[PDB]
Amino acid sequence: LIGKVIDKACFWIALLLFSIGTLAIFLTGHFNQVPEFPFPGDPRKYVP
Amino acid sequence: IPCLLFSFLTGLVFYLPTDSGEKMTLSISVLLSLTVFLLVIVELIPSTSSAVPLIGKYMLFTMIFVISSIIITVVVINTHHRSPSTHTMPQWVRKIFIDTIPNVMFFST
Amino acid sequence: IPCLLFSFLTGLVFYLPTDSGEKMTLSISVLLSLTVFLLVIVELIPSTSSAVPLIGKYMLFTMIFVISSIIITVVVINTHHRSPSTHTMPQWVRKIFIDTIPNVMFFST
Amino acid sequence: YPDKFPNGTNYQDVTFYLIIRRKPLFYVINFITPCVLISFLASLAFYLPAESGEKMSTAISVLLAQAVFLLLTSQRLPETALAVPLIGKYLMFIMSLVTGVIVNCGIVLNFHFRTPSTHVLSTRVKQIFLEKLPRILHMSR
Amino acid sequence: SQTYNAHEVNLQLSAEEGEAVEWIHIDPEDFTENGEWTIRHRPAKKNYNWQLTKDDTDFQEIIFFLIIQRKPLFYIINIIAPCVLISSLVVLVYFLPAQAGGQKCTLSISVLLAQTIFLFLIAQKVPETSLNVPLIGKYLIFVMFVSMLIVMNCVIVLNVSLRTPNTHSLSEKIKHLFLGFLPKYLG
Amino acid sequence: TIDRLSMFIITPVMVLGTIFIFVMGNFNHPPAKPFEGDPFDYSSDHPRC
Amino acid sequence: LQHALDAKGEREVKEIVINKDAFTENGQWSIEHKPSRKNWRSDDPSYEDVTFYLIIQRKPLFYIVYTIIPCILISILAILVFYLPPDAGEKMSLSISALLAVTVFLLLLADKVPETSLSVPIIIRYLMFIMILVAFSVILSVVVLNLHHRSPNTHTMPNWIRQIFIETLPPFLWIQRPV
Amino acid sequence: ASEFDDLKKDWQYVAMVADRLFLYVFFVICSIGTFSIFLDASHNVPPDNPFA
Ligand SMILES: *[C@@H]1O[C@H](CO)[C@@H](O[C@@H]2O[C@H](CO)[C@@H](O[C@@H]3O[C@H](CO[C@H]4O[C@H](CO[C@H]5O[C@H](CO)[C@@H](O)[C@H](O)[C@@H]5O)[C@@H](O)[C@H](O)[C@@H]4O)[C@@H](O)[C@H](O)[C@H]3NC(C)=O)[C@H](O)[C@H]2NC(C)=O)[C@H](O)[C@H]1NC(C)=O
Ligand SMILES: *[C@@H]1O[C@H](CO)[C@@H](O[C@@H]2O[C@H](CO)[C@@H](O[C@@H]3O[C@H](CO)[C@@H](O)[C@H](O)[C@@H]3O)[C@H](O)[C@H]2NC(C)=O)[C@H](O)[C@H]1NC(C)=O
Ligand SMILES: *[C@@H]1O[C@H](CO)[C@@H](O[C@@H]2O[C@H](CO)[C@@H](O[C@@H]3O[C@H](CO)[C@@H](O)[C@H](O)[C@@H]3O)[C@H](O)[C@H]2NC(C)=O)[C@H](O)[C@H]1NC(C)=O
Ligand SMILES: *[C@@H]1O[C@H](CO)[C@@H](O)[C@H](O)[C@H]1NC(C)=O
Repeated sequence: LIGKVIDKACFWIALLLFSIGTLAIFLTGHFNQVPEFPFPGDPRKYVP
Repeated sequence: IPCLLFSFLTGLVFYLPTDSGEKMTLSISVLLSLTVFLLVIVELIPSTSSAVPLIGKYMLFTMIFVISSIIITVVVINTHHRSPSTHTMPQWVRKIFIDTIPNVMFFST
Repeated sequence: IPCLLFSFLTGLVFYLPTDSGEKMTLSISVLLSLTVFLLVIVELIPSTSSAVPLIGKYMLFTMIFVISSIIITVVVINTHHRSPSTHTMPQWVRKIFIDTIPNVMFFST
Repeated sequence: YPDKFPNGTNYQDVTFYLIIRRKPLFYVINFITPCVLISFLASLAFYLPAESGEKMSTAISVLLAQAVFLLLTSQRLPETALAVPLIGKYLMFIMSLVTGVIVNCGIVLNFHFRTPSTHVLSTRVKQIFLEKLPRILHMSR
Repeated sequence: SQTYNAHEVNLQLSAEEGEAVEWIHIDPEDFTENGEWTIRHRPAKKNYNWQLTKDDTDFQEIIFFLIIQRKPLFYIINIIAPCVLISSLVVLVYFLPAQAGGQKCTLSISVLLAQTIFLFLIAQKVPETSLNVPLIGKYLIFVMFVSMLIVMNCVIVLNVSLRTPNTHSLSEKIKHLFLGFLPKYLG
Repeated sequence: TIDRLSMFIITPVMVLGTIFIFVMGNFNHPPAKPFEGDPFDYSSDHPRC
Repeated sequence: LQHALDAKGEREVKEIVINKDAFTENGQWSIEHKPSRKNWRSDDPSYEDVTFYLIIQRKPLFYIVYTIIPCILISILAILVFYLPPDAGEKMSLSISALLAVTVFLLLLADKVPETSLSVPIIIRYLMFIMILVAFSVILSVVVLNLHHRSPNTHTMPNWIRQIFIETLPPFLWIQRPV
Repeated sequence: ASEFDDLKKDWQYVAMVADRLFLYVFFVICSIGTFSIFLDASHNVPPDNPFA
């Protein structure tokens, strides 16, 4: 019974750890988007 | 053909009794074989991102099939080694999985 | 980093009790992972014979570390399933491993 | 070349020879030592008690490691057929001895799990495997 | 120019109808997209290296830029999704029995082995520079460290669950620490 | 008993076969003379004429 | 176009010429025939070529040592798995590890087999044969374990199973249990 | 308990008999298939007339 209480608690810690790590890493990837302007400080778009 | 074979084996785990301690061995080794065959797929198939091929949809169906089998196998093992002292079996599980199903099935012993 | 990980795992096996039947599973699976990592080492490291690199000295230290753990695990398992019907505990073993180290051991319970 | 004639262009040539020996160290470090030390373990499989459930797992995993070394070796030599490389000869010899260890462990298991309800203990098999062999092999009591 | 300097030739961009063409021209009708890369921006400008004079040939230069985004679909299907789904299996070890036959170590160490095969698969694809660590390799290191922590947790729970009075003494401090209020505060 | 016997039979064959196979390869040296039927050494340190 | 004449020219040479002073044997290929014949085209009166042919036999020692011996050893294991007792618990381990090994051999051969779709090479047919055999060994081992772990609380023995496996088969298979 | 034991042993005996049967069947099938493939491969030689 002592080991079953440890597992339930350690379950609830491991689930959070894995989920949060996965989501943080891959949402950083998802949010890495191209800038809006070709040259940052320039207000031109350089398109025909 | 290897993917077909792996899916057919992926279903077999549910005929293996829990008394033997080998359900996880079977499931996870099927997954290991599929992971090693993924190196062969990645070597033979063209690597493009224009669209998902049909062969790739099939490989990912097989993957999700194996992983779902593993999860439900862990739930079966947990339901099998359930201590009577604590868990007092409820009436709805007792009625469903003891009175109706055993009788509805016929091709069985 | 993978070699560091495998060395730490190679050390973990000695806290696993023999009552469970998984010491050899654990040890040999660590060895299998290291052998499959050898494929990455051979793909990445330069295959020259001018000298042994430092990274290669480390890979080979890890290999002999794992293999020594496996051998000593087999000797521990053999010492555990030892039948009194055939083997009588000698006086030196009963003196050193029952009346000396237990007491010397501080970090314990 | 005296079989040819001095009025052709196949009668003369100047040849330069390089006799070079390979320095074996990369292979000695990354192939031979690992394979030999992993292979020895399949014989340690004969010391594990039968009441452990890992006799077969040990030898079969050693055979999987050997199959990975076989995959690694298959990629370094040409596919010529004048001889079998010393490394391939060792590989086939060691993989066939590990297969023999697996079969022998399966036979030890088969004999270990026999019961009065399925098999008979012959007086012959009790003559060979219970008094004479143990004394010859010098086994505990 | 490989031969002439700014005192000899004057490099400029083209001007159609009075307005300069400060971009790479791409035929909208006939252009076939790459397969892995999408073109976001295509500007062009005349640059000068001010460390040099107008007597050098490398003082003036026309630059065309191509800012391209990647299509991460082959990687999501063949690597990302299989590896995430396979690494999510290490949380199923907490519902397996802590006795001979549960196979808690089997499952966790086999997931580690699968991650070790995904290391070779990624090893064959990542750039070989050394200025930053890629996101895929960072995630692999993360999951392999989480798998190692869960292997150690499985080993410790098996050690605790298989203890006997002949080996260890169970103390009231422990029982009161794990069987008084924690199960209440937990499950 | 069958297991002790299988040990005392398999282990020697494995060790001796490994030693033999690799010592045989360790003793494979070039013939020390470039051409079999020729005493000359074709060395820069000892020209013939 | 005609054929070339021999050294002392009187007669034509209708084969590829090989000079022993300068010829390196391949090591993987034996030259069985090497003829030479002029070819025409009935639809094209202006066509004429001189073709040289090389009938060559392959020497398969490399593929024998790297594919066939491992597969024979795997098939030995796949037959061994039925000699194991169910009480050991190493049965699924044996079967499914054999499957993993055949997958490794498939990987080994993935880079050496022609990528044409007019036929399947005999070596790939042999590998698929061995793979399906190992799969069926796995299936029947699962069936055997299922039968072995049955009990009266869960199953009642029918009559056809009892007849076939307690009266008809044992006398043939020489496995009659003690009375 | 003795009665339950006997009825479980009948099931175990059925399993052992099915196992021996499968053993023989698999040996025969493996041998036959391997030999037929190897003979098919051994009888593939080029002819004597190059027909050219
Ligand atoms: C993709 O990569 C490209 C690079 O390959 C990025 O392009 C860069 O973008 C930056 C930001 O848009 C540019 O910075 C801007 O540069 C211009 C020009 O700077 C040059 O001239 C300066 C002035 O020269 C005078 O003064 C000097 C010192 O007194 C004298 O020595 C000289 O004779 C003149 O009298 C000089 O100081 C400077 O070092 C350069 O030579 C500036 O006017 C802007 O203020 C800069 N900032 C901004 C916000 O525009 C950068 O020039 C540009 N490089 C190239 C090669 O075009 C591009 O942005 C990237 N796109 C992305 C990441 O999306
Ligand atoms: C390295 O290779 C060269 C050839 O590329 C070897 O030299 C040649 O070796 C052959 C075989 O030993 C010699 O042929 C022999 O000639 C004698 C005399 O006619 C004959 O009696 C033998 O039966 C045989 O045919 C050949 O003469 C010799 N020389 C040349 C120029 O080809 C050389 O030996 C090799 N070296 C090593 C260390 O292996
Ligand atoms: C190797 O390949 C070559 C070319 O594909 C084969 O040569 C061709 O063989 C066919 C069949 O023998 C010839 O057709 C026959 O030609 C004779 C000519 O007199 C005619 O009488 C027959 O009725 C028939 O048409 C063909 O001419 C010949 N040549 C070419 C260029 O196609 C060759 O046979 C192959 N060898 C082997 C061993 O398969
Ligand atoms: C070369 O010499 C041979 C031998 O004397 C002779 O038969 C042949 O005709 C000569 N070739 C030429 C082109 O003179």
